[PDB]
Order: sequence, then structure tokens, then C-alpha cells
Amino acid sequence: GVSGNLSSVGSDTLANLMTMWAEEYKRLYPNVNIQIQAAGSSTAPPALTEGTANLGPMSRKMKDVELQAFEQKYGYKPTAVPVAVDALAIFVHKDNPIKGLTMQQVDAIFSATRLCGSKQDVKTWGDLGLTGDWAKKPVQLFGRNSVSGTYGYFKEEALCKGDFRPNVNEQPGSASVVQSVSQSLNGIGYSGIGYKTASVKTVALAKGTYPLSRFLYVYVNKAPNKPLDPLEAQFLKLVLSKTGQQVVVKDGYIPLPAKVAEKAIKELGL
Repeated sequence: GVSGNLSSVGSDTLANLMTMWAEEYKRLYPNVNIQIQAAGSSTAPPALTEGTANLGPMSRKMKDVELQAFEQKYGYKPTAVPVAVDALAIFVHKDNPIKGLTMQQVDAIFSATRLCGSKQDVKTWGDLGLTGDWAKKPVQLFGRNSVSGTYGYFKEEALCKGDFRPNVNEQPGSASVVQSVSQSLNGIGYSGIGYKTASVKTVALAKGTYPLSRFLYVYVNKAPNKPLDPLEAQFLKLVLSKTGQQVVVKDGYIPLPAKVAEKAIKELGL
């Protein structure tokens, strides 16, 4: 807006949101071309820093070494703009009868060292209390790779900074994880709630009450006391608007609290 090139690099969790936002953006600003790259959040900071991206969608905040990289070039920190909320989900096969899980258990299932406290080395669904034909069917793990922000977020929050079991079947994206789980009766995976389909179900979690809720961000380069380039500016105005936030709902995520969207618009001078 009004003309130019918009380049997005980062999160797969936010892949379809950026795409739907971009389509509605191109409809309203037809001389703008938008490129969208969605291999995982960790690709956002170096692309932002080097300059090949104007927008860096991330499903976790930047780590310190990512922040200082941006800072050493620009002289200030990049700006995390909240654009949605994710209830990061545990997915199982639709026929899996599991009732729910505790954080303790989730940790026991995916992690090497269960830093959340459990003394369970979970390997079978019986270790989770399922009976009959389920009792020593193996727990097959599906997850994201290390470029995923969800990967890191999960490692930080669900594993208490622990490490994943060695045997996790890492998928290239969130849809792959859901598809993998949907075709594996004894499968379990994690990914954004928006990636839910009929072929899988989400397991209830126990510890505002959802224990793995997180903000989803789009990082931008906003210099202190300087306005955003009209191209980014108009994009984020679209994203944080009523229209942009209904896109969030339609894709299956959770819209920002109204105040949070307003503050974001304010703070960016939008």
C-alpha cells in the first residue's frame, strides 16, 4: 500500500493465516506483490536481519542471540506484534479413547528427562492407563523439527526445558504432523490448534485454564520514532482489524483480546 513488494519468512503455524491475510491484502492493494515463506519460525530472524523479509511470523518470541543479531545491524530490537492466540494442541488418532493428560504425563510421553517431575518412562498406551488391545501398543511420537518455533516453545513449556525422546518422527510442518497422527492409531503429536481436522482429536489437558496457550507473533522492523513503511503498516492494520481477526477465527485459532489488538495498533502508530 500503495505499491511494492512484501516478503514474509517464518512460522508454519501461521502459514494459512498469512496467506488469507495476504489474499485480502492483495485484493485491497492490487499493485503489491506478496511472497510467503513458511518453513518455521527460526527462519524469520536471519531473514529479517539480513533484509530479505519485511515480515517475520513466529510462534515463539525471538531468543537472545536472535535479538542481538538484529540489534547489531539496526541499533534497536525488532518488534513483536501479537496477531493471534494459539492453544497449542496435543493430537491423537480419532479412535484413541484417551480421556485427557496432565502436563506431567505429556512431559513423560515426549521427553528424555521428564523435568516436570514424573517418574514415568512412558512407552506404551498402557503406561497411560488404556486397557485391552491398547495396553502395550507402542506410543508413536510425531513432532516438528528443530526449525519449528512450536518445537522450541513445546520444549520450553511442555518439557520444562527438557529434551525430546530420540524416537520422535519429525515432520516438515504442522499439517504433516496431523496427517501422520490421523493415519496412526497408536500415534500422538503436537501442533497449532488451527491444524485440527476431523481425522484427529485433541486431548484435554490439566495442570485461561489451558496450560499451553501462547501468543502468535509477526515480527517487524520498526525504528524508534519512525513510522512503519506504508507497505508493512497497511498490512498490520489489516491483520489487527475486525476483518483480520475474523480470519483468525475462520482458520480455527483464537483471536486476540480486543484490548491487545488496540494496544498493538496504538503502539505501532497505526
